[PDB]
Amino acid sequence: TQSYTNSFTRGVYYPDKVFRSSVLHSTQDLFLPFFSNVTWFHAIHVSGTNGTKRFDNPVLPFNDGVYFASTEKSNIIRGWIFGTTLDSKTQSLLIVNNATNVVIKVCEFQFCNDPFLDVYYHENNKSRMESELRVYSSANNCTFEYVSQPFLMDLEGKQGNFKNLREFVFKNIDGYFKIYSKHTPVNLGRDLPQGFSALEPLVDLPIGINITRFQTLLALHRSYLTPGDSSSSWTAGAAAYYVGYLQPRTFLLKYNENGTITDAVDCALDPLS
Amino acid sequence: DCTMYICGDSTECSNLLLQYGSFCTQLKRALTGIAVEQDKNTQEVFAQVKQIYKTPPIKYFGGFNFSQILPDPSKPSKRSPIEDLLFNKVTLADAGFIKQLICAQKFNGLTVLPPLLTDEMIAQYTSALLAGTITSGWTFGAGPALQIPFPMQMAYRFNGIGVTQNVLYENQKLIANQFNSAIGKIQDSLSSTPSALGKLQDVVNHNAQALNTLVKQLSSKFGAISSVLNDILSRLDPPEAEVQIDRLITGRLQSLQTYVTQQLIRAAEIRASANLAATKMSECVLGQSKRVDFCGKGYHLMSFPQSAPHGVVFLHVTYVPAQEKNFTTA
Amino acid sequence: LSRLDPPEAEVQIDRLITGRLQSLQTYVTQQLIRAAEIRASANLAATKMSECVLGQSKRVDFCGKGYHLMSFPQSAPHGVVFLHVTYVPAQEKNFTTA
Amino acid sequence: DCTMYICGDSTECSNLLLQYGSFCTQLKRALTGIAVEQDKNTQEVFAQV
Amino acid sequence: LSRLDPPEAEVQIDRLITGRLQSLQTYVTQQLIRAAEIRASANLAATKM
Amino acid sequence: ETKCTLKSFTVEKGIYQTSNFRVQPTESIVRFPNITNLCPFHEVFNATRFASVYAWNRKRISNCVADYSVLYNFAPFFAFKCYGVSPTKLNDLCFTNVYADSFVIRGNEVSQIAPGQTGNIADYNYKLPDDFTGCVIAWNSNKLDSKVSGNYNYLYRLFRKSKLKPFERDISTEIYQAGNKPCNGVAGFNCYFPLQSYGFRPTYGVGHQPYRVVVLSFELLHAPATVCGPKKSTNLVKNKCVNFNFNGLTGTGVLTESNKKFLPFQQFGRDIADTTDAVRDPQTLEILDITPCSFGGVSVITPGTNTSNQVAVLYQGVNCTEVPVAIHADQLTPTWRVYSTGSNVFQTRAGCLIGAEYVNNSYECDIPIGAGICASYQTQSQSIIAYTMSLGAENSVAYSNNSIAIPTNFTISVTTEILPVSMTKTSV
Ligand SMILES: *[C@@H]1O[C@H](CO)[C@@H](O[C@@H]2O[C@H](CO)[C@@H](O)[C@H](O)[C@H]2NC(C)=O)[C@H](O)[C@H]1NC(C)=O
Ligand SMILES: *[C@@H]1O[C@H](CO)[C@@H](O[C@@H]2O[C@H](CO)[C@@H](O)[C@H](O)[C@H]2NC(C)=O)[C@H](O)[C@H]1NC(C)=O
Ligand SMILES: *[C@@H]1O[C@H](CO)[C@@H](O[C@@H]2O[C@H](CO)[C@@H](O)[C@H](O)[C@H]2NC(C)=O)[C@H](O)[C@H]1NC(C)=O
Ligand SMILES: *[C@@H]1O[C@H](CO)[C@@H](O)[C@H](O)[C@H]1NC(C)=O
Ligand SMILES: *[C@@H]1O[C@H](CO)[C@@H](O)[C@H](O)[C@H]1NC(C)=O
Ligand SMILES: *[C@@H]1O[C@H](CO)[C@@H](O)[C@H](O)[C@H]1NC(C)=O
Ligand SMILES: *[C@@H]1O[C@H](CO)[C@@H](O)[C@H](O)[C@H]1NC(C)=O
Ligand SMILES: *[C@@H]1O[C@H](CO)[C@@H](O)[C@H](O)[C@H]1NC(C)=O
Ligand SMILES: *[C@@H]1O[C@H](CO)[C@@H](O)[C@H](O)[C@H]1NC(C)=O
Ligand SMILES: *[C@@H]1O[C@H](CO)[C@@H](O)[C@H](O)[C@H]1NC(C)=O
Repeated sequence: TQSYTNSFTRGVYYPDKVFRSSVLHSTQDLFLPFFSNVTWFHAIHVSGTNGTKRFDNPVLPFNDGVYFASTEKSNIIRGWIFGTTLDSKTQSLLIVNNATNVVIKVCEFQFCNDPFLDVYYHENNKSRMESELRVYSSANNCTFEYVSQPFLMDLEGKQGNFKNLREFVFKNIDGYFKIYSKHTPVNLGRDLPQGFSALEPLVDLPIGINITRFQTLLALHRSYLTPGDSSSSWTAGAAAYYVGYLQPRTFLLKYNENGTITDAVDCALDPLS
Repeated sequence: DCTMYICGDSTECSNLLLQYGSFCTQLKRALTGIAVEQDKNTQEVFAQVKQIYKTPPIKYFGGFNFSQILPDPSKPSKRSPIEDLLFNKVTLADAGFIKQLICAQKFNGLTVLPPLLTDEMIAQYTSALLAGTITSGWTFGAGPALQIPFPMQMAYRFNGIGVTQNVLYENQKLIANQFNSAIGKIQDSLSSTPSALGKLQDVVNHNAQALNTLVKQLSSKFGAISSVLNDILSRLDPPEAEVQIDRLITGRLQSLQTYVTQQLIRAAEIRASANLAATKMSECVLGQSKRVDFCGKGYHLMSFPQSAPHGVVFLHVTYVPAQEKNFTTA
Repeated sequence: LSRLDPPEAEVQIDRLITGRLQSLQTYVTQQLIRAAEIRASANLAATKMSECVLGQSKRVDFCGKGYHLMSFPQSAPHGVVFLHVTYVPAQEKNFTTA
Repeated sequence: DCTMYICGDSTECSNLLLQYGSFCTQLKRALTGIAVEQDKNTQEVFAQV
Repeated sequence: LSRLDPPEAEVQIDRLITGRLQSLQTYVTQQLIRAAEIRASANLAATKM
Repeated sequence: ETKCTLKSFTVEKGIYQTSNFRVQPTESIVRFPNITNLCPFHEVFNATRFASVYAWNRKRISNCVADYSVLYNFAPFFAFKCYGVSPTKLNDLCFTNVYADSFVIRGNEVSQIAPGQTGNIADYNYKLPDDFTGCVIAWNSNKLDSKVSGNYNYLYRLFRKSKLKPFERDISTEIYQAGNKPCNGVAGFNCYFPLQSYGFRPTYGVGHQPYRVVVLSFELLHAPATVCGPKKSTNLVKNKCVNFNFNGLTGTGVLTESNKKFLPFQQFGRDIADTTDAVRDPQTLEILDITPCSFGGVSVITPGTNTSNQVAVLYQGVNCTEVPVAIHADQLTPTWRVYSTGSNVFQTRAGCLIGAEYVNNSYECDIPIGAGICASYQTQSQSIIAYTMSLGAENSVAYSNNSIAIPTNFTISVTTEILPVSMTKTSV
C-alpha cells in the first residue's frame, strides 16, 4: 500500500561536529522541510498458508538524500539498496543489517532478488527464519567492502507501547554517505508525533556514485500485520514505514545550554519563519 | 585594542599589522575622545550647581508631596522611589566593575570602561538640584541660594504665566491635591507601561549590538582559508601565510574602522541630545521657561530632574487650562 | 618601479593605492564629523550673538551665569569670544514673609 | 541590496560574498535606521496638534 | 566569470566585491552624517514650529 | 612607556592609556593520540600495476603516524604542487581521514587535475572539488611503460552523457549511442566504444608521455583525528597559562576541568568567534575548557612631568589579588617588573590602582580615574594621591513657612565664553 501524512517538525540533525551552547547558529544544508508530505509504503507478503505473489516493493526515487522512519519490532526492516537499476551495467551500493553487524558494500549486482518466500511464513504459528539471505548471487567487477557495527541498536521496553522511531537520514554529497540516526522510543501510536528531536551521525564514507534509485530490504520470511487495499492519492494505509525527501534549505537552530538542539526554524517556510 | 582584537596573541600578525601605520593609533585616540566626551556630558548636564544643598529634616512644603522625588534614607542607594523605578526598569549590559556570558565572550580587547560619575553621586547632583529648586526657587540658578516658602514660589511661577497670585493663594489645597495625584500616578503610568524608557534602552542596546557584531566579525574568513589566525600560521608557510594574514588584517581593520565611525556618529548624536538636556536642565529646572512646548505641554510651571541609566528624566509640572465658557467680547 | 617589473609592480602599486585611498577616506570622514560638530558650535554661536548680543535674553544660564544683562562679541582665530556682563545678587537678609 | 548591487544574479558570487560575514546586514540596518528616522522627522515637526 | 576558471576567478571576484562594498560603505557613511545634518534641522524646525 | 606611546619628552598632567599587560605562557604542551604503528607507503607507490584513470585506485589511510620525510626518494616528483596545507608544514598536523587516489594520465592533462578545471578528464574521468584541500604529485613513468610493439593495458573515457560530480567513479562496460541507431553490441557502423587505449613506446615525444599522478586528499576538519605527525606528546598541565597544541590545534591559555556534555561524535568546542573554547584530550577523552590568559589594559597616571617623575599604574577591570600583587620574572609582558608590590596598592571599582594611596579626605579632583575615584599630586614628602572626588561644598538652606532671604546688594560680573565658529579649510 501507500499513503500520505504530515512530517511536522522532524528530521533535523547536527550539521557539524563542533560543540555549541546557548547559541542561535544557522546552517545551510540538505534538510527535510517542515510540514511536508511523507509517503508511507507497506510490503504485503502473506496470505494464509499460500504464496500468493504480491509484486510489491516498487522503485523509490532517491534525490538529495532521503529520510527514513519505521517502527519495527525486532528486525523486520533490514537494510537499503542504492544505485541505478540494479543491473550489470552500473555499480550500486547495498546496505543490509545483521544480528550484530553491518556489511554495506559496493558492487555490480546482476541480480540479488531471492526473498525465499516460505510455505509457512505466517508469524502467528511460527517465525522460523535463520540466515535467509540468498544474496550477492553474482559480482562482475566488485572489490569494495566495508564492515562495522550495525546502525540500529534495537532496545525493547518489554511491551509494545515504547515503539522505536529509527529516524535515519542518507546524503550523497561528494560521496561521504552520512547516516545520521537517533532512537526516540517516546512513541505512543501517533504517527510522527508533535515535538522535536535531533539526529547524530553514525558513519561517514566516500565511494562516488549517482544513485537515482532507492528501495528497502525486509525479512520477508517472517512478516505480519500487512493490510492491503487500493488506497492512493492522499489517502490512508498502515505501513509503519516512512519516506521523506530532502532539499537544500536554511535552518536556524537553537542549541541548548546542555549542548543539545531544542528548536529549529525553516528559512524557506511561511514568511514569519 | 588593535593589538589583541585584530591579531590574537601572535607576534607575526602584530608585526604585519605594524606596517599599516596609524590605522590603529587613530582608532584609540578617537575612542578615548569619545570616552572623555561622555565623561564631560554628565558633568555638563548635572554638575550645574557649585554646592550641594540638602532639604530640611522636616518635610512640609504647604501640602505639596515631594516624597516621591526626594531621596529616601532607608534605601541603601539613597535614591528616590521614582529614581529606583527608573533604575529597575532599565537594565544595563556592562559597566566594567572588576570583571577580572556574552560580555565574558569579549576576550578580544573590547573593554567597557566605567563612567567617571557613579550613579550614587549623580543621584547627589539630582538631590542637590531638586532641593535647591524646592527650597530656593530659581534664585540658586543665578547667584547665592535665597530661601523662599514653596507656596510663594508656586504663586510666582503662576505669575510668570500670566495668572495672578490670588489663584494659588485661594486654591492652594486644590493645586496641592492635583500635584500630589499627578506625582502619584506618574509612577504608576511609568511602571505599568511595557516600555516607557525606550530611548535609554535603545541607547544601551545599540552599543550592545555594535559590540556583539564586532565580536562576530572574527568568525568571517574575509576571503581567507579560515577565520582563525592560529590555524593559518599552523597550516601555511610564511610566504602564503603573509598574504592570508594580510587579508584578515584588511577585513578586521575595515570592520573596526566601520565600528569606530558608527561610534563617532552615535556619539555626536548623543552629544547633541546631552546639550539639549543641559539646556533643558538650565532653563526648565533652574528657572521658568516661556518657550512653548519646550518644558512639556502647556504653560510651564517647573521641572524636577531624575537620574536614569545613561540618561535623565524630566518631570515637567505644567499648567493646562480646563473647562471653558463662551463670552461676548469687544 | 625601478626594482620590480610591471607584472608584479602593478599589483604592489594597486595595494599601495588601496592603502593610501583608505587613509584619505578616513581623513575625509573624520573631517566631515569634525565639520558637523563645528557647524553645531557655530549655530550655537550665531544664536548667542543673535540673542545675548542683539538683545537681552530671558533664558537662564544661557548668556553667562546669573541674570543676563548684556554681551560683547570678540573675534578670535577660528572662533568667537562672548563677554557676558551679568547681574548676580549679593549679601542677603532674612525676612518674615506673609 | 548587497545581493544585487555587489553580486549581480551570480550564485557563485553570492556564495563568495557570505565569506565577508554579517557585514552589510549592518548596512541594511544602518539605512533602515535612517529611513525610520525620516518618518519620525516629518512627524515631530508637523504632528504638534 | 565566463573568461576565468573558478580557481583564479574567486581571487578576482573578491577584488570587485571588496571595492563595491567599500564604495557602498562610503554611501552609507555619507548618509549617516547627512541624516544628522537633516535631523539637526528637523529638530530646529520642530522647535521653531 | 608614556613618553614612547606619544612622541614627546614632556607629558602633561593626566591619565594616559599606554599598553596592555597579559600573563605570558610558561611552558608549551603537545598532546596527540598515542599511536605506535606506522602506515606504510612503499606499497602505495612502489607498485608497477596501478589502475587507469576512469577507475583510479583509492587507498584510505588509517591510524598511524604520517612522517612524510622519507618518501621524496620513491619517485622523481616532477611536480609537488599542493593546495590547502603548505607542502613543508605537513608533519605537524593531524587529519581526520586521508585518501590517496592514484592513477596515470597523459602529460598534457596533468595541469587539468586541479579544482575547478574543464576538459576531457576534469568533466568525464575524474573531477576534483572546488574546495579541494590536499596535495597533487606527478612524475614520469616511461622507464617501464614502453614496448617495442605496444602496451595495450591502460584506458580512459572519452564520451559521457553528462559531467560527473567530484570524486565519483564511473566504471561502465556500456556501448555509447553514436548517431541515431540504438545498436545493442554490434559495435560496427556508427557505434564506437567510448574508451580509447594507451599503447605507449619510447618513440613518442614529450607531453604525450604517461604522467603517473597521485592526489592525497585530507579532510582537515573538526573530528577525532586518525592520522597524525611524528610528535612526542607531553604531560597535561591544568589551571596554569601554557601553550597547547591539542591534536593540531595551537593556542594559548589555561586548561581547566570542564563540566560540558561533549557527545561522542564531537571533538571541539566553539563560542561565537569561530575560535575553540573547549576540547577533549586526544589520549584521555576528558573534556577540558580553554580560557585565555589573564590580560587587561594599563593606564599611567602622571602629574606634570616638570613636577615629578613618579607615576601611578592602573590595571583596568582587574582584581589584582592575581599576579600583579605577586609578580616574578618572565611572567608579565611589561619588562618593568621592579615594583615591591607590597605597599600603595588600592583596589578601585575600575580595577586596582598601584603607586597611589587612598585617603578618607575628599577634594575636587584633577586627574580622573573612574568609578568616582580621582588622583592628584599632594604633599605630606610628596606623592600621588587617590581619593573619592568631592562633588561640592555641602551646605544647607533655611527653609521655613514664613522666611524669605532677600539680597540687599548686587554685582556686575563679566564672565567669558569661547565658541569655535570655523576650522581650517583643506583641499586635497
Ligand atoms: C503623601 O505624603 C504622605 C505623608 O506625608 C505619604 O503617606 C505615607 O506614605 C507611605 C509611603 O508609601 C505609606 O507607606 C503610608 O501608608 C502613608 N501614610 C498615609 C497616612 O497615607 C503618602 O504616601 C504621600 N503620597 C504618595 C503618593 O506617596
Ligand atoms: C538667618 O539666615 C541664616 C542663613 O542665611 C540662618 O543661619 C543658619 O540657620 C540655620 C537654621 O536654623 C541654623 O541651623 C544655623 O545654625 C544658622 N547658622 C548660623 C551660623 O547661626 C539663620 O538661622 C537665620 N535667622 C536668623 C535669626 O539669623
Ligand atoms: C554693595 O557692595 C559694594 C561693593 O563695592 C559696596 O561699595 C563699597 O562700599 C564701601 C563702603 O562705603 C567702600 O569702602 C568701597 O570702596 C565700595 N566699593 C567700591 C568698588 O566702590 C557698597 O557699599 C555695597 N552697598 C551696600 C548697600 O552695602
Ligand atoms: C500532499 O500531496 C497531496 C496530493 O498528492 C496534496 O493534496 C497535499 O496538499 C500535499 N500535502 C502538503 C503538505 O503539501
Ligand atoms: C594510550 O594510553 C592509554 C593510557 O593508559 C592506554 O590505555 C592506551 O592503550 C594507549 N594507546 C594505545 C594505542 O596503546
Ligand atoms: C621497488 O623497490 C625495489 C627494491 O627492492 C626495486 O628493486 C624496484 O625497482 C622498485 N620499484 C619501482 C617501481 O621503483
Ligand atoms: C615646570 O616647573 C618649573 C618650576 O621649577 C618651571 O621652571 C618649568 O617651566 C615648568 N615646566 C612646565 C612644562 O610646566
Ligand atoms: C576581588 O578581590 C577581593 C579582595 O578580597 C575579593 O574580596 C573579591 O571577592 C574578589 N572578587 C572577584 C570577582 O574576584
Ligand atoms: C577612614 O575611615 C574609616 C571608617 O570610615 C576608619 O576606620 C579609618 O581609620 C579612617 N582612616 C584611614 C583609613 O586612614
Ligand atoms: C509650618 O506649619 C505647619 C503647620 O502644621 C507646622 O507643622 C510646621 O512645623 C511649620 N514649619 C515650621 C518650620 O515651623
